[PDB]
Amino acid sequence: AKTALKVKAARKPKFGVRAYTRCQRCGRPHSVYRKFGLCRICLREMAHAGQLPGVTKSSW
Amino acid sequence: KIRIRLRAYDHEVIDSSARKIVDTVTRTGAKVAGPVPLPTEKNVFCVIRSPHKYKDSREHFEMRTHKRLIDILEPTPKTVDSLMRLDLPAGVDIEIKL
Amino acid sequence: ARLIGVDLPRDKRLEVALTYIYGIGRTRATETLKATGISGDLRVHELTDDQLVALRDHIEANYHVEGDLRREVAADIRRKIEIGTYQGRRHRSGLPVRGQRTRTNARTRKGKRKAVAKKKAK
Amino acid sequence: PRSLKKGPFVDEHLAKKVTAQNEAGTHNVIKTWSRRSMVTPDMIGHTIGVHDGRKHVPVFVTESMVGHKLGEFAPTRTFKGHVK
Amino acid sequence: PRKGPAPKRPVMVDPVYGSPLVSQLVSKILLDGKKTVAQNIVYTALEGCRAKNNTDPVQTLKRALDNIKPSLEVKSRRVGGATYQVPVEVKPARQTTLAMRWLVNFSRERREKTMAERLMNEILDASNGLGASVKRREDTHKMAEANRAFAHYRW
Amino acid sequence: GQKINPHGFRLGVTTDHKTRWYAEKQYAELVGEDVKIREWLHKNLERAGLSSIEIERRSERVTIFLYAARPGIVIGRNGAEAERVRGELEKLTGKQIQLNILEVKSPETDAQLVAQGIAEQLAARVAFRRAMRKAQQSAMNAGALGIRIKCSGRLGGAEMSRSEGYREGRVPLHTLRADIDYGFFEARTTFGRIGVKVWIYKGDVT
RNA sequence: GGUUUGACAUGGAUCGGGAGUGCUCAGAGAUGGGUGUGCCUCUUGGUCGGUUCACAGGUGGUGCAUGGCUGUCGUCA
RNA sequence: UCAGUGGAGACCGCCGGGGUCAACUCGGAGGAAGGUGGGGAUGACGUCAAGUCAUCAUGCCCCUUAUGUCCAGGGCUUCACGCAUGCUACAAUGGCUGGUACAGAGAGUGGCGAGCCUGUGAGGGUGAGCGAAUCUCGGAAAGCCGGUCUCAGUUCGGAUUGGGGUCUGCAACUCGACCUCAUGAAGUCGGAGUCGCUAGUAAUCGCAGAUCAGCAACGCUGCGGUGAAUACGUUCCCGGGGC
Ligand SMILES: CON(C)Cc1ccc(O)c2c1C[C@H]1C[C@H]3[C@H](N(C)C)C(O)=C(C(N)=O)C(=O)[C@@]3(O)C(O)=C1C2=O
Ligand SMILES: [Mg+2]
Ligand SMILES: [Mg+2]
Ligand SMILES: [Mg+2]
Ligand SMILES: [Mg+2]
Ligand SMILES: [Mg+2]
Ligand SMILES: [Mg+2]
Ligand SMILES: [Mg+2]
Ligand SMILES: [Mg+2]
Ligand SMILES: [Mg+2]
Ligand SMILES: [Zn+2]
Repeated sequence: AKTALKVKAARKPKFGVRAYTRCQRCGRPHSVYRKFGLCRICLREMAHAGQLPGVTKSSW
Repeated sequence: KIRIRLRAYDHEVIDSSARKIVDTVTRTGAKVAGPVPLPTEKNVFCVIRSPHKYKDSREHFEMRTHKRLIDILEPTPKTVDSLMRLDLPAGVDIEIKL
Repeated sequence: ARLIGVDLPRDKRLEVALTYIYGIGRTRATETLKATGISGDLRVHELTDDQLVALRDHIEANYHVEGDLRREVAADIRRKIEIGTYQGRRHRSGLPVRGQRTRTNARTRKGKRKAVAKKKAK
Repeated sequence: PRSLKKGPFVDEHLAKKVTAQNEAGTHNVIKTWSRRSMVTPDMIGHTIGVHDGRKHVPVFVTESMVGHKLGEFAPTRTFKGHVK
Repeated sequence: PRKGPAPKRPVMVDPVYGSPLVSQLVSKILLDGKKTVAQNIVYTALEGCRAKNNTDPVQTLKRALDNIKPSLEVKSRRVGGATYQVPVEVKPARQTTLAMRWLVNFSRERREKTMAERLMNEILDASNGLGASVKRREDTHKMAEANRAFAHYRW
Repeated sequence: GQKINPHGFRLGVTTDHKTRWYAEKQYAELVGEDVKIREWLHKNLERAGLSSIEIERRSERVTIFLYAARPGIVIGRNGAEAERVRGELEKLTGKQIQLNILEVKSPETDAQLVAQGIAEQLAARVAFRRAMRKAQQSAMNAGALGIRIKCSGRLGGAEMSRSEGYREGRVPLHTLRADIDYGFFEARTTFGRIGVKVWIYKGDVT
């Protein structure tokens, strides 16, 4: 994402309702999980690389 | 009396930690209820595999939290000091309810 | 000409013959019956004039019905038109007023599909 | 619509401008971007230039406007018809 | 399929009348996965049958099924530049299936109000020898007889 | 294009997670600091050669295992560089960092360092075929049961992109009990960057 | 409608002690003006300021310059 | 019983036939399960200069008091139309109404909220309990049973439109969901053509989660409830495999 957008999201919003999430590794604004920050792609790649404890592929 | 909750992501380290706790308290007398397994928390995440325009192929992940419970029937303040001072693996946490 | 301006259809239960009146729905008819103390499960053709006019009096006293409510609704729409709100402009255009989408269907307001010729590919 | 117990929402600068206009003579056009605000009787008889995205279109507020938002009278999209 | 004849699920018997025929009838009605609704319909129809005639409802259902059972039916064939209607004999299982399907479909098509004794009326009419099901059986047999000249194409 | 990450595929089955901590109200922020730590270490310790960064936490105390081929760069002179990197780590995180640096016994057998070296040679403009053959030969001299290297990109500074690969021995990617070490790096050239992937079949594990 | 080393980085210099903020005013807001509060070491740091100097910034172009990731033929043999 | 750790169990292993034998194959016994038991993960060498410079990264080119950057308002929600994926239907195997059974998998501290009071209701006011196999979401719905409607463009259908509201939010005009009152549109089973499915499947019935202040979610990913018909066969249609 754009650096200005990332810093604006990081800073406290004017009105509480105006805040949003952003991928904390990636800056992506779509599909950001509250449990661990990050995003769709960041989750997939980091879970594959094994930096997320407890997270493994599910094949039930 | 005296609750010990163990939570981790790997049941091997959960079992090893529970065995270490029970063998420690016993080495300090204190007879203690066996490690009873609680249901494992099972969080599921579905993720679009591709970075773009490919929604029908997805990848699923789980974060399984394994929980065990220990009761320290015998008060045994010596075991209290032992259980507060011993060292446990980083992956597993401990919760002591007095 | 049974009720105010509408004839209740014979051989039909009173609780729905009341809903046959404009301005009266299911719950409005049910209230009306409970207020008038009249059963709702008897057919209309067994209706004495005294209870019929009692029901008429209750409806007329409590409820805007038939021509009155129709004129009120038309007046409301005309007032929207003449004030020129967004809803009024949509009303004049004959297009959905409550923020419905108009790209794909909007059909119950746009009428039947008057398909138009478009550009032809090669 | 807005909850009744929260009262009407007037954007708190439109209110002050219309009050100043009332105090110093109800003759001026009040330029605002507050499509967000609620028409109130205290501004009846004023003329307000409501922003519509690219221009402050003027509306002369009458008695019947009161139960509406300022932005209802400043259309934002222009259609004019398909073809010609 | 290519591999071979797939196994058939065994047919259970009706607890009440003790006949696999009624179970097949309810499984053929069996709309929307509502077994209880379907067999309520079927039991109501059979009881109406025993009401209107003293004979056993399972026996009258059997008689209707024999009156609707087709013996041979024609299938499309792609020999040459024109399609043929080759008559083929029908096995007992296939003909019972066809009779049940026709019974249920024409019961659904009947003009009476409720499905239960639409099916009851259709069953009685078929057992007597009348109705849309019997008419369709006769029509299919008639068309098989008309196209009987292609009985030598059987493989 | 359609192959799974071997490490993620075997995660939990044969290989293990690089981070070992438990937290259920801070999970995201600990993940964020871990990302910061890993990015900082990778960006500032390319010269040492990083096999893996392993993070543990006990209570507001972080422990970093740095598996490096040549920890001489990390330790500097008498631990001066180790102290400075630790201090930068407290500056970055705000927590007590205990940093320890470990060797890799067979850098020629660890895939990540193999990709490191191949990408370094490609950046230094060595013929890719010669580099891949050298890495393959060194891996089998060490005693790996199977090598597979693939370099994709504008190989040799060309215009079209190629996907040149080498392999011999056995690399059963589909076998879960198979211990397969996977490494990847990017050679930063004057012509974009080359992706170098390395699979090394260490052996079979239970 | 504002802004121009910039909304955000990193480094040298140079003038510094507050930065940062509470309440108010003007403004659609950005922002600007008030008013209150005002560094910790130390005689040479943390932190900010400008003036610059380097520089940043771009969801601007090319997926036919690429890496990565994915679809797909195809669970096909 | 269940929870969750570690074991056992299925291997054509046994019996008989076929199979020159041999691989296999058929039948049987034992058994929870028999010939791969069901499902998932796993996608070979490569193809399509297939998609992504907009997740990230990056070669070169371009912008630099503007193609940077901040803000308010607007737009991404337009509407003569066309296509596509769905949802609700067209009713009686149904609608309405009272009573009454049986789940699984999940979520929760700015959260899940019981109970009581208040309101027709959305909700409001108080407010325990629970970081949760404990407390809450919670009611499962279909179904069964009683009553009722009686084939009616309807007591089907719930579009649209008028009124009165609630909640979230700085703020619901453009452009939110929901409640209530009224309104009651097309629709009578859908042309040529076309789609899914071989069993706990299709069909249907509800439930939960992600994102999320709220929500246009009927979407998506899961979960269980009820639960079929049919497969003679490879001639034909589509895709593919060996020679
Ligand atoms: C136009 O520039 N010159 C003439 C050649 C060209 C040059 C550079 C490019 O980058 C592409 C192309 C051709 C297009 C054609 C595209 C098209 N598609 C958009 C429908 C298509 O018909 C298919 C297909 N059905 O397979 C493709 O292959 C396609 O997608 C593709 O890859 C393309 C490219 O990007
Ligand atoms: Mg938001
Ligand atoms: Mg391409
Ligand atoms: Mg393109
Ligand atoms: Mg396999
Ligand atoms: Mg292309
Ligand atoms: Mg770019
Ligand atoms: Mg859109
Ligand atoms: Mg929890
Ligand atoms: Mg199949
Ligand atoms: Zn990301």
